[PDB]
Amino acid sequence: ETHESGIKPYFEQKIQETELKIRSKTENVRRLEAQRNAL
Amino acid sequence: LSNVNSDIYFKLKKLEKEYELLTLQEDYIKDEQ
Repeated sequence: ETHESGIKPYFEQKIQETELKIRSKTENVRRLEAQRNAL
Repeated sequence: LSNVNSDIYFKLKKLEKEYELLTLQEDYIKDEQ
């Protein structure tokens, strides 16, 4: 039972390195949108 | 618990495919400004 539960966070660890990218892209769209709307 | 974890494992790959198109839109509004 604990082998099957433990291999689910290690497949998801691949998605967690993508989630640090997707969360840094969303914050930078907010900076560039207030700036683009003034120009 | 094995039925609902399997739907999450497939779903989540198709949902990241979409957010790879939103990361291209952010790059070219740097060039545009």
